Amino acid sequence: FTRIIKAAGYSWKGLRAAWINEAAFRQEGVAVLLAVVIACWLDVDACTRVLLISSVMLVMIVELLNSAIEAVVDRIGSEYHELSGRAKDLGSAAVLIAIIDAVITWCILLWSHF
Amino acid sequence: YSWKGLRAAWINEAAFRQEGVAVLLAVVIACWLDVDACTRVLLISSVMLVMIVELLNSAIEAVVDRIGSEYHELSGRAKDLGSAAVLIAIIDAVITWCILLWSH
Amino acid sequence: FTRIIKAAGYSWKGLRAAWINEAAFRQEGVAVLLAVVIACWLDVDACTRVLLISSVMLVMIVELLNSAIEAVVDRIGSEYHELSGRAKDLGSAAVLIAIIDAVITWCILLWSHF
Ligand SMILES: Nc1ncnc2c1ncn2[C@@H]1O[C@H](COP(=O)(O)OP(=O)(O)CP(=O)(O)O)[C@@H](O)[C@H]1O
Ligand SMILES: CCCCCCCC/C=C\CCCCCCCC(=O)OC[C@H](O)CO
Ligand SMILES: CCCCCCCC/C=C\CCCCCCCC(=O)OC[C@H](O)CO
Ligand SMILES: [Zn+2]
Ligand SMILES: [Zn+2]
Repeated sequence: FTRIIKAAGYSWKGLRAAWINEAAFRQEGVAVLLAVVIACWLDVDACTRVLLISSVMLVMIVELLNSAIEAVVDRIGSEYHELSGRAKDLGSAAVLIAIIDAVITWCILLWSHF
Repeated sequence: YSWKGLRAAWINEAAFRQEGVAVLLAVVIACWLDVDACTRVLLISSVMLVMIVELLNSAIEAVVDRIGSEYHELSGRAKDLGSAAVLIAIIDAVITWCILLWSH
Repeated sequence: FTRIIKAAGYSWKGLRAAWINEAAFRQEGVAVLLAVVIACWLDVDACTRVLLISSVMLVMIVELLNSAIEAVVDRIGSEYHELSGRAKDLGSAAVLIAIIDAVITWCILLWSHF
């Protein structure tokens, strides 16, 4: 039961680390937090409201996992000299697909609002 | 691969079992409630997302442990970043269930 | 705007790599355009059309993050000469749950529409 408070602190510590270190996290988080607020104040149904929010929050989840992968690569880079960067490319690709998805979700749903 | 990973996640990780139960409860409750298709999908997939992220989080932790059990700044950062992603998935899941059930 | 062009180039470098390296991604890539076409060809509402696409997109995202983890393990595997499959299994386990989710989504939604 106390493992929750322990894991909560780690999560909060990871959020700060993401925010402090990753620049892509800060900019995306801004556009994400903006989108979340708008979705909370639109004239739409629950299914649409959720779809707008979740597609946007997915960008943050992927970006957080991308940063974790990059931190792993950096850990390797401190002990090893050659870095292909292939792992960071795949992580950057994953964030792109998540963003494109969020763009599509919003365009499609708002085209019903119109 | 796939099943070997699900078997290892269920046996060793405890939070994964609390999501596995939650997934079944999600599916059960989503089907027992008189809701539309999109709502039922949203209740299920939002919970399964938490599991998906949890699996990826555990995978990242495994790599870190393999690099070494040695305490480094980037080793703990990677684990905290992974742990943070699982949080957002849960937050997303909680928000999802709220909006859908509030409208009921 | 200079960072964006570089980040996108990384993402494209990551996608171009995933397409050539893994055949699983090629399959999922085909499925996406197929899902988009099927979602648009069918006369369905916006909420469902989004879920039909987002579910398949999620698989491609999880695959990319998995391939990123697989790449890190290989960089390590070359240095350590060890092959512990904890990471690779958990990564593929994640993709499995994603695919299962995509099937449930397509079932529940299309079962309702027809
Ligand atoms: N090698 C390391 N270097 C630095 N910090 C580390 C570390 N290993 C663990 N930590 C720190 O301790 C915390 C707990 O480690 P870890 O996140 O792997 O536990 P966990 O709660 O996920 C247990 P389980 O593997 O059963 O799920 C991490 O979030 C991190 O803050
Ligand atoms: C059809 C009209 C309405 C369209 C509605 C679309 C909504 C998209 C939702 C979320 C954005 C997710 C990605 C956020 C990316 C943030 C980073 C960014 O764009 O940064 C630019 C910056 O200038 C670089 O320095
Ligand atoms: C209506 C509500 C609007 C709310 C505000 C929304 C603003 C942002 C929207 C679209 C820009 C999308 C730009 C996408 C650029 C992707 C670049 C890329 O590849 O990024 C990889 C990433 O940096 C690896 O970490
Ligand atoms: Zn763990
Ligand atoms: Zn952890």
